[PDB]
Amino acid sequence: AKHLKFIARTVMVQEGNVEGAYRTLNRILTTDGLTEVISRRRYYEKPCRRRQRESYETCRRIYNMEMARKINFLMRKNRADPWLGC
Amino acid sequence: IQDIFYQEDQIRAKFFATYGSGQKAFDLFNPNFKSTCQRFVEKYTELQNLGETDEEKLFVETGKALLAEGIILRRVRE
Amino acid sequence: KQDDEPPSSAFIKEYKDIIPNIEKVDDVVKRILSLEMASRKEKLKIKQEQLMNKIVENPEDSRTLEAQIIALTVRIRNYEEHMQKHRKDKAHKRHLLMSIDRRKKLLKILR
Amino acid sequence: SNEDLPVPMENPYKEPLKKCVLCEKRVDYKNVQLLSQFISPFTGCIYGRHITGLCGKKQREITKAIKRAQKMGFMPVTYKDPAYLKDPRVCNIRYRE
Amino acid sequence: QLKEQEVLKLQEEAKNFITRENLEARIEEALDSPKSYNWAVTKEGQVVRN
Amino acid sequence: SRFSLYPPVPGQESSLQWAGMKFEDVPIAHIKATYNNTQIQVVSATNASLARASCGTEGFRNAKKGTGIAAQTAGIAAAAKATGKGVTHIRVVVKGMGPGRWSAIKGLTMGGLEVISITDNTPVPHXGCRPRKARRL
Amino acid sequence: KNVLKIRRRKMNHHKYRKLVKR
Amino acid sequence: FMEPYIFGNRLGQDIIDLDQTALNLQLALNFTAHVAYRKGIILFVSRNRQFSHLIETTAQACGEYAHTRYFKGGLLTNAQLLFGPSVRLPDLIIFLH
Amino acid sequence: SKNLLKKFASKTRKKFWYEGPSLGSHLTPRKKTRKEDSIRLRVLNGLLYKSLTELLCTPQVSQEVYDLNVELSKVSVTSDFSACRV
Amino acid sequence: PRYELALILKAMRRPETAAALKRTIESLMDRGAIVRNLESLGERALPYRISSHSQQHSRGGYFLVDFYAPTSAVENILEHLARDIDVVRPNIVKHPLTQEVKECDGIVPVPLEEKLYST
Amino acid sequence: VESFASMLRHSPLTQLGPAKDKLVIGRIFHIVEDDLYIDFGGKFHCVCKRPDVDGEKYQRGTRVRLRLLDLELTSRFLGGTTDTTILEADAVLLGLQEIR
RNA sequence: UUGUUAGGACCUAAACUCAAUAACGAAAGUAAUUCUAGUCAUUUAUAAUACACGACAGCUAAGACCCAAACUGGGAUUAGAUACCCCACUAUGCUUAGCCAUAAACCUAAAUAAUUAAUUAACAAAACUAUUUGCCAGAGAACUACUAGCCAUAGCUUAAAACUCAAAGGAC
Ligand code: FES
Ligand SMILES: [K+]
Ligand SMILES: [Mg+2]
Ligand SMILES: [Mg+2]
Ligand SMILES: [Mg+2]
Ligand SMILES: [Mg+2]
Ligand SMILES: [Mg+2]
Ligand SMILES: [Mg+2]
Ligand SMILES: [Mg+2]
Ligand SMILES: [Mg+2]
Repeated sequence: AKHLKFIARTVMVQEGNVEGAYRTLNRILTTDGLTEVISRRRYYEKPCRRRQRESYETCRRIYNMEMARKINFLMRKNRADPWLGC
Repeated sequence: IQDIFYQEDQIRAKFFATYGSGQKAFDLFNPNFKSTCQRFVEKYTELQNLGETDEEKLFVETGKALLAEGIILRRVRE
Repeated sequence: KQDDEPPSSAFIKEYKDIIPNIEKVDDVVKRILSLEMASRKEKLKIKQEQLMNKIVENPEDSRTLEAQIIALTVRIRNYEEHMQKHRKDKAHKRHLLMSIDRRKKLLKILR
Repeated sequence: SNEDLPVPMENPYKEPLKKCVLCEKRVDYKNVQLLSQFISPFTGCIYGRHITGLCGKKQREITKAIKRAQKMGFMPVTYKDPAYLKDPRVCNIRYRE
Repeated sequence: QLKEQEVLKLQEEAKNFITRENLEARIEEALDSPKSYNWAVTKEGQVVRN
Repeated sequence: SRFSLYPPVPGQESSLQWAGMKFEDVPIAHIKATYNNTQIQVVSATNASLARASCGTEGFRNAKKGTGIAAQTAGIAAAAKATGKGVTHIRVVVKGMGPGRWSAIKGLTMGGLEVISITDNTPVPHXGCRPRKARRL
Repeated sequence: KNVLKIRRRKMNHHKYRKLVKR
Repeated sequence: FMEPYIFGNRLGQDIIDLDQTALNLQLALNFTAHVAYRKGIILFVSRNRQFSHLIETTAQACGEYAHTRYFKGGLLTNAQLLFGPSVRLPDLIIFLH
Repeated sequence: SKNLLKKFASKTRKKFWYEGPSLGSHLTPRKKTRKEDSIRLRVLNGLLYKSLTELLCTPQVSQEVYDLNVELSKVSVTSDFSACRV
Repeated sequence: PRYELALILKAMRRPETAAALKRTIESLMDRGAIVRNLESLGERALPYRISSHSQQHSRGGYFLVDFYAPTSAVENILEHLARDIDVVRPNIVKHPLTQEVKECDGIVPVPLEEKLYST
Repeated sequence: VESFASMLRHSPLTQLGPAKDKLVIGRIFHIVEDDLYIDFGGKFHCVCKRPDVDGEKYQRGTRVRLRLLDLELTSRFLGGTTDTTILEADAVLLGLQEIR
């Protein structure tokens, strides 16, 4: 309100590609977390509910990132069989 | 389980930090291979037997001796 | 109140014995290192040292029961002044009552 | 007994610990040029330590300096200042098209 | 020794503190010379000053 | 020597013009996309109303008033009124995250207006008013 | 882990509160 | 249970004392000889596929037996079903792996 | 002393993680349904959704493809892991 | 203790700006302070529009005043500066230099088992 | 007779020190399509890809140059009691060794 | 009424990102910024009839009031709908004084110092020794009756028996 207008969350259209600019603006807001924040501010999440969700999402991100490491690690051995027939 | 660390490793650590690994490639199939670093540690030991007590003296003198031998030592900070 | 309150012109405990040795120091420098430009915590380090000299036989030792009792008397009087302005501070009210009880326990062991 | 037996010692080859890009540097609220390197250009939101790559101690130091600069009239809240848009990119985040 | 040095340093520094006598003169020297606390860093960690 | 997504910084001098006007002079299309009705208003850079439209004014009712095609029609209607008033380039400040958030921008393009930038002003409180309670279903 | 024992106490307290109200 | 036999840790890689190996290998080779001397059945067993052909070729040279393939559950505890009524089981099994 | 993550660490360990150093038969370049397969295919679909969006809206692929600015509806790999359907 | 003032002033001409800095620094002295240094940071555009004394401000002059004062004077100083009509926003903080950059030897990470299953 | 302790101290592998970013000579012993199995004198072989340049030169018995990274690829994972190993080494093939 | 305002007022209420962090505190609880005051040494465990605290809801008096919201009213749904959904609006959530003393106040883990092998009821959170206090002794009746204390009066703490049953209960 007291800041300057048209600097924040603003994207410029290139060569009249108004769909491409809108798709970029959405990735910016989604990446900064504004989309999720606005989604969850429609109704009130109770403090106990908020803490349960954040602890579950954190543990889900740990086990997912760890499972990615294990697949990537074990996918190096994924190659043509060298001892075919034995 | 004892960590296996010989006294040569103190010298070897300095050589890898200062010159890296010798441009000549290690041949681990030759049981009597002498690497550029192993020659540095053999000369560094010889000078220390004479009685030099300063590590700085032994490191810069050893570099000079190998230079006379003709070994190409590059002091690669990179 | 108590008989002794450190003067505003007194130096902090770090430089209490250092500035006297220095031959000449400016008035401004003396004021910066005085108790006027210091926190209340520094004024309490001077009160404790004064009491140790006037009571303890060996003021160099701070681990004796008599020294520990003096350390808790300065804190207790500090907590009481705190609680005279912050009448509804319950954390410091607990600090005050627990220090009083700690002093009583040490006085029992000393006796 | 045996001269060639190994000798107890600390690892000579032990590798150094990696430092953050702000290790042993002063983070000041008045240095808005450095603070702006850890916020979003469009929304001005502070990045997390998974994007900035900072350690916990510096992540807290940057967070406190940004909030102090914003609240005292040094840093804008809703966007990154356009002057600092050209500064080096140190954060693992891409936004363009 | 450390405390004596620290006291002596402050005494030397106190030579250049502001006072009522030199207030107006020190104000004009400050206005003439602006200061900047801004600097940036790189991925490597080098400080970049423009 | 490249296009900059970042809007021309206000107060400076730029080399970009649209029909002989600077970025600060292009009229603004304010789109409020809510979950029920999508409203659209176009104003001049001095904050003077030029066009107005919405799914309701077009004639949609109840759940139809909050569809993508309903906002598209509202955008085309706002364009036509603005085009008559003498508007060719608009700055689209899209508030709200409803169904006709994009469709309203697509209608404005179909109506003959040239969007040069898209801003988002969806209200995000920084700590604010307690939202209404969660619905049970 | 069921809540059956909690439900018996739940009904006793509910009925007792209504008896006191009467 | 292998720490008794480990000479040490050379920069993360455990080294096996070759003096204990020499003593243990002498006993194992000595036992394998008396069993072979008495005409006992010796079965080489491994599931490492790089050395499957080498181990089967070794057994054939010795005059003994090799099982380098998938081991069926009950091969030894339920031998009579899998092999026949009076099948003679191995008197010694050498586990290269 | 008190860890919020402990509440959900054991729940997310069976939903988002499996034990053992086994990679699926499908994951090779060249049956009975398993829970590990559901995990091994769920994480790949998320990584590819995250990673295949870092190519369409980034400049690596091409200049025309970068201009295309193609956002993705969904990514879904075949259970057999023969090919993908982006 | 040692406090750093962060004084944003109204955008004015040098004659009036110098008068504002003399009136301000004099007030610090009247509150028992010992001013150590005065720095200017230049006139610039404020990050947002600050409203002081029934006037909206978009530009101000940034100044720093390093000084010593008793702990009891901090509140009186900020109260006085807020009543001055040429002060957009006064902020007293403890001087940063009194706080010393800590020494770090690197980043030894926390294992993930400790993160999930913790003390 | 030399003792085991002496043999270990004077071993080429003990002289190598840390195996990260070291240069070593290997020998190709097994080839599967465009995958080269190279023995560089360690416990585990490495597996590299046939270079596009001079692909035909990389035949069995050909000695090459490598940049070691790890002698064994292993990693403990969340909830594991032991390190998972793929029984392989890590190296980057640099090219053929000059016979000279 | 609505949309816009780079217009004015307001300083009510609540503190995004940071936080993928795991800090502080006896617990309850605590994360917008600044400043002031402030946590610290009893060897250690072990305390009630004493003292000081104690989420939310609630009570008492004077204020506040953006938004939320028991109740209530209006609208839908339904066989009915004293509900779930929609709309409006109170008590109340806020401040200042005092009371009330209850939570699945639950890491469902008393505290402290050891040990990791001479040790799988199950599941959870590996096992286990010593020290001190508290507590337990089939289920229901029973967070009940009576008693005593209490700013509590439809209250809290303390807390039985008759009688009924042959089970109740925990894990897989
Ligand atoms: S790693 Fe040293 S301060 Fe961040
Ligand atoms: K609990
Ligand atoms: Mg009952
Ligand atoms: Mg009704
Ligand atoms: Mg009300
Ligand atoms: Mg209770
Ligand atoms: Mg709790
Ligand atoms: Mg009760
Ligand atoms: Mg009762
Ligand atoms: Mg009673």
